Amino acid sequence: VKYCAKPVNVAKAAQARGDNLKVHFKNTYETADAIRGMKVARAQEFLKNVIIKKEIVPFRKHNGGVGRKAQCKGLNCAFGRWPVKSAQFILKLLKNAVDNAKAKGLNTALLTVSHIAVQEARSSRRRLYRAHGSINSFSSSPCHIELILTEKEKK
RNA sequence: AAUAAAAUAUUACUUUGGAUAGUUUAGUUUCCUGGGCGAUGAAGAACGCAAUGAAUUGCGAUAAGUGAUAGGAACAAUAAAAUGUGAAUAUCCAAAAUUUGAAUGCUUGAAAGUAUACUAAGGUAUAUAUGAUAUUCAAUAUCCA
Repeated sequence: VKYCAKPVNVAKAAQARGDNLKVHFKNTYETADAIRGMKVARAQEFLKNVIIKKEIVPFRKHNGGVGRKAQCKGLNCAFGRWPVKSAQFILKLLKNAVDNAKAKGLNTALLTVSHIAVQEARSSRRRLYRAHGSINSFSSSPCHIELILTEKEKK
């Protein structure tokens, strides 16, 4: 699976990617939307607070039946949740990209999460035995995640 | 009156999907030659056999192969051994061909078995109907001493 975009300067960027990750797309799509654009150090702090339910992930698009929370004030979204599994998966990719940046020799304190995209992946099927002799589909929703860190500079 | 979070629209890239294009060791039809099975056990079924095999292919206790005749230097995923004193490969040939199956000594269900005779174990023959010949008989059935 290729990357959605290429960095402007390959010498000052780092990349990490995960394919067919066993994590819900709709949860990880909203989590990756929250950390887009902030600094790597800030993003790691934000993702860690989400795990222990101290900062919200606003479910802006997929908000059907999602309950309201007190931390969703100011985000123009009345709904949010604390996806632990999806936050953990991104935390492992953010760490992996950072080690790639360090090998390149970049300055970790200057890196930001410039590009982060989530794509749908192939589903896996399972049986759900319903009434009157029926069987349904019990399908997973995996996803691919791509992460690109670039240094922030004045323009 | 204001927001663009959601929503909507266009393009580029990526993704799920497998359309489209290119292609064919596969099919369909017609035509030519034959139309060559079996008690000398067929077609079919079952089991087994490779140095590493489950299927498939080939084969039958001589097992992915034996002899003979052609054939001329390979096979390979990995080792071995053999090999111009003959490796692969080919066959209307020779030997060999497990349990069954018309199945045919008797039985057979998913049944393991078992009788007699001939030459302990092994191997042969013994089902039903039927033609010819040989031999042994039955019936005063017709004569007949």
